[PDB]
Amino acid sequence: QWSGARALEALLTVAGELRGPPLQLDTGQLLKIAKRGGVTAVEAVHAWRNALTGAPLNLTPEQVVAIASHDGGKQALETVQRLLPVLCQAHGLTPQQVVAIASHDGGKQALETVQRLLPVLCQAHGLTPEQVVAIASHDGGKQALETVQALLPVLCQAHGLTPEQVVAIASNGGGKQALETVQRLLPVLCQAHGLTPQQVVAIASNGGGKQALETVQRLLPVLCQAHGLTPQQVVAIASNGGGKQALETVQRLLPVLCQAHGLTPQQVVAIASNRGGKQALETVQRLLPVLCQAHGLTPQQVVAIASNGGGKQALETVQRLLPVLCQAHGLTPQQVVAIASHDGGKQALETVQRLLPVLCQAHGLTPEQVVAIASNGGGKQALETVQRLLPVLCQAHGLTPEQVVAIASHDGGKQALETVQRLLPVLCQAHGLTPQQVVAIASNGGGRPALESIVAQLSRPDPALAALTNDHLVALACLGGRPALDAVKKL
DNA sequence: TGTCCCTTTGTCTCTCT
DNA sequence: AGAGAGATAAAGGGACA
Ligand SMILES: [Mg+2]
Repeated sequence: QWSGARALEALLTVAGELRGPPLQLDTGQLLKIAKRGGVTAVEAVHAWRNALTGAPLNLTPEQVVAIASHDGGKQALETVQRLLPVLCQAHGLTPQQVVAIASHDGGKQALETVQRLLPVLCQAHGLTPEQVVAIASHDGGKQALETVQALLPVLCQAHGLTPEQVVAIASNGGGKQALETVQRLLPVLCQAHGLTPQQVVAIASNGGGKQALETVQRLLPVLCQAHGLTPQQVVAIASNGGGKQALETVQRLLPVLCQAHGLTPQQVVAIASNRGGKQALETVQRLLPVLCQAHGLTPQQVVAIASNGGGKQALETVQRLLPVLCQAHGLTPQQVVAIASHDGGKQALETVQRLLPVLCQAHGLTPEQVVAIASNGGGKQALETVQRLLPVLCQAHGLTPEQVVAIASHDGGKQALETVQRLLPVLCQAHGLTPQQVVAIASNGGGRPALESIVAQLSRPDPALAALTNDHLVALACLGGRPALDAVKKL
């Protein structure tokens, strides 16, 4: 017979007993745990399902799932029940912070290292506990913490990095490798190539890590001589999303794209410069002539779809759904291009196809409103929240559908809608803001933390804002959100 | 196999002018 | 607002006992 047959059975046997109390996990949850944490993780959840739910820890099932769904999830669960009260009472961490640290592969290692190193990192090195939590909250957190402890002096002193930059480099997966590589390659990339320490930090952080830095070192000349790129444009490729893979693939595909399709290097860099750039470039070389045939899409439209994180997925989804959305939903190609030209375009596209008729018929929105909501990053999230929350926001809070669509139509619209739902009563009833003022604050990117900042100030007034009226705070929040408020706090 | 650590890619949210 | 930066997740490889 088959090996895993015994294992899979034990899996299902215990998995079915977890749909009961006190956890009640759905199929999705149960699979996710099975997939990343394994059988033993599923058993551990079961075996420790009462100790984690109730007194003292009182963790949500969602939080138990978060901790369980990684390699060694069994170990993280055991370690959490042991160290969560230690870390909260002895180091002043929130339980949310502890879960954050535990919710990665090798979670046990990270928790124990935090317990062992947070004192010395704050006292001897002057890091905040927040910074320590951030370093610890990725796979290999233990390694990143040990490496920060060890190289913070030499990085700040012999290499001129601020502690902030060091923390920023460290707070990624492979943090250890990024730090060690930055130590070695900073002088090389600085003195030999005219990059600033800042630019090096950017290559090292955000995923690029060691591979991006070594690939910038290796390939920067081959790119700025023959291919005639600026260092600026090389840094941009390696920086965000990037990195190594995008850089290697820009060498391969820069001519093929220009020569045969007539894209500028400018356009190529923009496609290159996201997470999965390599994938994006490739799908473009492959798919562009297919999208622009039969008087179809324009090059510039193909370039714009491609130039966001997951561009490959948006491209393939566009190629696949362009017909059905135009034919059976009445959308113009231009609209479809707008929906797709943001991070997660694939998701927004699929969610528009799925929910446009529902939001139109059941909720009385226009197709234009649905497109506008979809045409932002996280478009799927905003669309699903509008569907869920429109009736309550309108019926229970007095908002117009127009107002709800306005809150929804920015990056993080989901967060903004959920927060207006939470805080509208206390802002208006308890502090006398008008609904329109609330809607205004919330109708920007970052509407959620703008709203929270406002509530903080009116419920636990910082003296440093008291010279401003509600109306002035409101104007400030609309103008530049939380950052503006916090910047005022400093004055 | 279970665990730890690293890399790539995709998605979502917020910032900075 | 449009571009950059930061957060978080998902999934696979290497390594080791
Ligand atoms: Mg982008």
